[PDB]
Parts: sequence; structure tokens; C-alpha cells
Amino acid sequence: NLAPLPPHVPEHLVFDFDMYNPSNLSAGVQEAWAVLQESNVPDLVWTRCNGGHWIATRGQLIREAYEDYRHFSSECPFIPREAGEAYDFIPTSMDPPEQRQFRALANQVVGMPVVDKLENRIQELACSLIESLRPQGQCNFTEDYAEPFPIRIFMLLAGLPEEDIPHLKYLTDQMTRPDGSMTFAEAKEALYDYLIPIIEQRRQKPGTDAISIVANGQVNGRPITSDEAKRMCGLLLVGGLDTVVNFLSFSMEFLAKSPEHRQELIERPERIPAACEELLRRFSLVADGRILTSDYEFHGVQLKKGDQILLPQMLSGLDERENACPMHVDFSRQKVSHTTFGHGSHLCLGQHLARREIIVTLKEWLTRIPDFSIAPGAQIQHKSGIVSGVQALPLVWDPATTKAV
Ligand code: HEM
Ligand SMILES: c1ccc(-c2cnc[nH]2)cc1
Repeated sequence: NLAPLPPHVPEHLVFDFDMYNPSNLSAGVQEAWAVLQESNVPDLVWTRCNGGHWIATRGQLIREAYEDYRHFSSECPFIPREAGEAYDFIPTSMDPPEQRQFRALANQVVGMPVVDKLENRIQELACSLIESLRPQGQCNFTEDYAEPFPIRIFMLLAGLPEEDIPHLKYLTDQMTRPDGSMTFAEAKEALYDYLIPIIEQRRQKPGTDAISIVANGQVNGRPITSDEAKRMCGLLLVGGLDTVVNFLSFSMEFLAKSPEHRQELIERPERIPAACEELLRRFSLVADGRILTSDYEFHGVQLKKGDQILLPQMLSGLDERENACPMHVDFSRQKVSHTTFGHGSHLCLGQHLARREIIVTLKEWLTRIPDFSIAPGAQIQHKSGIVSGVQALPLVWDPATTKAV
């Protein structure tokens, strides 16, 4: 389903990429997207899928568009338009300087200090889940660890019931990797039907959880409104539920195939941090974009006010002009260039949480289960969308090679 090419688009800039269903999906998600960086594809292309939009395919362009909020606005950050239109998440749907007050608050809830505080639970939960897995010789990493780990830590943080996971997780999946079962607005509304009664309660009777801190916070000297709180909380949910979850599966899938990488980390633990950056570069997974605020000429292409452009954060680090041998995971790269957690004013506030969770998972898993692989005859499937994922990850191992700690 291709939308008719608008007038201002040179037919030579057409490249019909479906961000919801790239062509080389079988090969892997990052590999499927990276077709945008072949010699045949211009730096800035137009796809007729998902109703027509620009895509910047290079690190240099993505970074620039990101920095440039004057021209490229977050007002409508999602493709398709209706999805970007229906989204009113804060601070994500706002530009500086408005953005800034809301961000400062969100930072209170997720920043460094909170991670430092939660660190012992993070470690506790990872050890406990792993130890629980170990003797079995087999899981579903996606369901058995990558889902529970990051999620139970978020629920804890936000003061929400474990019982709500199944429910929330579905709604969140609908937003980043729309199924067709429900539109974006419906998905947004139901998540919202959820939070509303909750924020009500925490404005009345405050706790120490994130929702309470958000719901009772100050923004530009006055108190945040219920609607504003609803809107920040929405973002927190998706970030909390949907990101690290998918990140871990790509990473683990990689580790399950690369014994030598496992070993390197086992013998030279001082490398964990450096490896974490490299996996963040290679298994980058977020693709969103911006809306043009006017007619503007970018890198020789004429953009019309109201044109949406996808600025795949995933693509910067997979670019050869930024990283030599981009598809190759190398723990000792002198410089790991990426924009995994974004660029410009919208840099991810929850990056600290995310890294802490990755490093723990690697350090702890490898410790107990140093030798593992993918189940013989399992075919791993990735999924594409705003945030990409792994469908299932069946792992197998000999319990006899594990070590209980
Ligand atoms: C490994 C996982 C993660 C990745 C790759 C990721 C990536 C991103 C990206 C690319 C952006 C900017 C989007 C834009 O510019 O449109 C962003 C923003 C955001 N992220 Fe993350 N994120 C992750 C995890 C998290 C977590 C765990 C949280 C906290 C619950 C979170 C909270 C946020 C917030 C609050 C913003 C908005 C910042 C602003 O608008 O000022 N993220 N993230
Ligand atoms: C949709 C909404 C939120 C996000 C996100 C921000 N940080 C992590 N995930 C990604 C897509």
C-alpha cells in the first residue's frame, strides 16, 4: 500500500521502506534497516509506505535534524501521522524551552540518584531469576527473564501491581509494534483509562513511588495538572515496559551465538562497560522522527512544512562513516559512536537505569551460566516498529556447566 508521491518529491529520492515490515526481516532487524545505507540509497529518501515520509539514513543527518528543533519538531514524532498526532506524551511531544521543565521533573523520578538507590534490588532480582533458571537447562529468555527483570523493577519503582503487567505490556506492544488489533488512539486511551484513577489517588494520598512524585510535582512554579501527569506517566510506562526488555533479547541472542564474546567478558570483566556501549551501538532499536515546522531546505532536499521525517536513532551507529565494520561487534573499539538513547534535547533520562540493568544482567548471567546456546531448530524472529523486538528466544544449556553463587 503505497501513497501517491506528493509534488515536491523528486522521484529519484523514492525508496519504499516499510518501517513496520522491512524486507530483509529474516536476516535480522538491524540488518533489514541497514539496507537504507547501501550505495544505491541517497542520504535522504522518501517512502510511500505508512502514508509518505522522509527518512534520513546517515548519522550526520540524524544528529543535525535532532539538534535542530526549530525546523524539526517533536509535536508529531511518530509515523504514521495519526499515531504521531494521537500521542501527547511529555516531554517527548514538546520542544525547548517548554520541554525543559517537564524533563527536570522526569529526571527526579528516573535519574542517577534513583538508580544508585535501587541498585541492590536490581542485583537482587537478577541473581534470583538467573539462579531460578540455571538448573532447568532451558528458558524462553524473552518471557523468562527479559520481560520480568526490567518490568518488575519498574513496577516497584512506580508502585504498581505485578498483576497489571500482562495488561499494560499488551497496550505498550500496541504502540511500538502495532498489531492491527487496535489503532494508536484506542491504545493510548486504554493506557490512559488505567492511569487516571491512579493519579487521582496519588494526588490525594501521596506515596514515594514515581507516579506520586510526578503527580505532585512543580513545573514552572505552579503545580502540574492531572492531564500533564497522565501524559508523563504514559511515557514512563512504555519506556519502562518496552525497551530494556527488547534490548536484552537482541543482546542475549548475540551472546548465545558468540562463545568468544562470552569468554572475553568472563576473563576481562573490566570490559563489561565497554561491551555494553558496543551492544547498544549494534543492537540499537528505536526509530522515531520529527515534523517540519516550515518549508526548509535540508542537505539540498526541499522539505515542505508538515512533512514528517523518520530519524532512525538505530541508524547512526550502524553507519560506516561513523563506525568501521558496523555489523561487527568489537569490544575494544577506540570509539563507539551511536545515538541509541537519542540526540539533542530529548536525550533519554532513563539511560542510567537501562545501562545498570544491562551490566547487571551480563555480569550475573555469565557468572552462573557461562556457556549456552540457542535451541537447535528454533528460528528467531525479530519484529520492526518504533521499537523493534525479538518474538521469542529459546536458550538451552547443560546444567552441569553452570555455577551456583
Ligand atoms: C535500552 C533502552 C532504551 C533506549 C534505547 C531508549 C531510547 C530513547 C530515545 C531514542 C529517546 C528519545 C526519543 C525522541 O527523541 O523522540 C528516549 C527518550 C526518553 N526515554 Fe528512553 N530509552 C530506553 C529506556 C528507557 C527507560 C528504561 C526509561 C525510564 C522509564 C526511559 C525514559 C525516557 C524518557 C523519560 C524520555 C524522554 C526524554 C525527553 O523527552 O526529554 N527510557 N529514550
Ligand atoms: C514510544 C514511546 C516511548 C519510547 C521510549 C523512550 N524511552 C524509551 N522508550 C519509545 C517509543
